[PDB]
Amino acid sequence: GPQDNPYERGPDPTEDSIEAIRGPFSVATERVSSFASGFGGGTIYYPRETDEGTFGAVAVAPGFTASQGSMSWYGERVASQGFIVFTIDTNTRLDQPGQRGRQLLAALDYLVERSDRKVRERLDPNRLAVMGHSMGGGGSLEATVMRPSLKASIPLTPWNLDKTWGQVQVPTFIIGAELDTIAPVSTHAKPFYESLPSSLPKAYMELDGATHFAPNIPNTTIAKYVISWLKRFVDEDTRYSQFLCPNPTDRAIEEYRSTCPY
Ligand SMILES: [Ca+2]
Ligand SMILES: [Zn+2]
Ligand SMILES: [Zn+2]
Ligand SMILES: [Zn+2]
Ligand SMILES: [Zn+2]
Ligand SMILES: [Zn+2]
Ligand SMILES: [Zn+2]
Ligand SMILES: [Zn+2]
Repeated sequence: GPQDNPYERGPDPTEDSIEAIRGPFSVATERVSSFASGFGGGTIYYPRETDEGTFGAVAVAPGFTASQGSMSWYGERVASQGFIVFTIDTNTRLDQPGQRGRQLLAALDYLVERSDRKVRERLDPNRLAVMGHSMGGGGSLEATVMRPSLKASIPLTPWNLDKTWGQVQVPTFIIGAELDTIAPVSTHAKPFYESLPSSLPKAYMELDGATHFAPNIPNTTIAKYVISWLKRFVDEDTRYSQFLCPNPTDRAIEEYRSTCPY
């Protein structure tokens, strides 16, 4: 409960509450121009209620050739659980993973320093996270090397030719798609997971039969554990450890790996 952690938001969770398409907070939006420095604009989703305190934030990058619309459903789904969610566009649709990581950080720096005051008054600027799809997921890994003070990283069906992530010390949850032919889990997602420190709080979830664009379509299996990961590590909320440890056994999951307990 709140006596043990000033960052806990929302009622005590259940499997139903993390599977729900909306959490307990209502959500408002705010668009950001592509002339924002260091990235290509995007959309900020944020909780409306301020009665429980300020919130952490996650920047969300799209993949190669893609734009923020490929990631829009995370906005209200995750922000309603008590997060500021920033779906961003890249400088160009052909930007590479390192560039996407710089742009995730530029977008977080926008929230902390330049965002509308309705957003800033609800933001804990010290509790920030990254998430992204395909090359944006490669950028998620990149961003945590660039900024080790981030609190969580969620690479979704990630793409990156750089396979070695032993320097990463931000808790990282990689989601792979079993049938991914664009970023095969055997050469992208799983080598990334295996190269993260064995001492790091980390997880890998492989979605049975799923393809590369599974993260661009509302997916309860993705959503429930993205929410649980962000709760546990951006809010330090150990009420969500119950869903992450022991490993999820959802029928939709082909394989799950972790450094549980955490
Ligand atoms: Ca710009
Ligand atoms: Zn508590
Ligand atoms: Zn309330
Ligand atoms: Zn909406
Ligand atoms: Zn790179
Ligand atoms: Zn590297
Ligand atoms: Zn597999
Ligand atoms: Zn399968």
